[PDB]
Amino acid sequence: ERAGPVTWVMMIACVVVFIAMQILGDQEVMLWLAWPFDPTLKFEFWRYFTHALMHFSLMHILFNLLWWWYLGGAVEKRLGSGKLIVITLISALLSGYVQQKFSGPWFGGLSGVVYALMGYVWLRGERDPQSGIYLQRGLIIFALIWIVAGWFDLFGMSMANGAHIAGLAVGLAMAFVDSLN
Ligand SMILES: CCCCCCCCCO[C@@H]1O[C@H](CO)[C@@H](O)[C@H](O)[C@H]1O
Ligand SMILES: CCCCCCCCCO[C@@H]1O[C@H](CO)[C@@H](O)[C@H](O)[C@H]1O
Repeated sequence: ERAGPVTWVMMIACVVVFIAMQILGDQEVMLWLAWPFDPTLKFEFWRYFTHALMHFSLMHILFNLLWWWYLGGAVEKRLGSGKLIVITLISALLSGYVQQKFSGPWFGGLSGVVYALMGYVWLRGERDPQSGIYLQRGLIIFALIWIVAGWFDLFGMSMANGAHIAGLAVGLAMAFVDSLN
């Protein structure tokens, strides 16, 4: 069993963008992919999403993609590519929105999407075991350690706590809806 198409293409894209950032510099890439940072860019619609593709350190991309691979992979395999697409688009938009509102447009990465996937997978498993989707006890512990790392600035993730809460809320809400149905 291997990662599905959405899980795989997201990982490829983040690596390619990370390479571009090392070659050209972070700023050069942000100029093109960042959330709109000037009114002249407000209708460059890719920017409301592409911020999620940028990472700012090895640790940032490593841990984001490990969680994405594991949690996104599981969602895609058990629940379908469509499910993963929607969790990803909604969490990237809302977490990105909240991030720019409080801290400005210069940010990036998949950490908001990961918070959504953590909340989704955990809650789905706690409310609906028969779904086949759940967050293993042991992995709950390491998810919490990753969360704490970002929460208390022990580990730089680009995004702020409120933005991460927004991502988490999306995952929890979708898991809640899916557990009812
Ligand atoms: C602390 C970092 C978070 C924990 C990282 C655990 C990663 C486990 C990934 O396993 C892989 O998942 C793929 C997608 O589901 C499967 O296709 C594949 O068969 C399986 O080998
Ligand atoms: C700093 C990184 C620490 C990561 C150390 C390895 C963690 C072990 C997790 O194993 C993974 O558990 C999943 C749930 O059972 C399986 O789906 C998957 O196949 C398996 O690979």
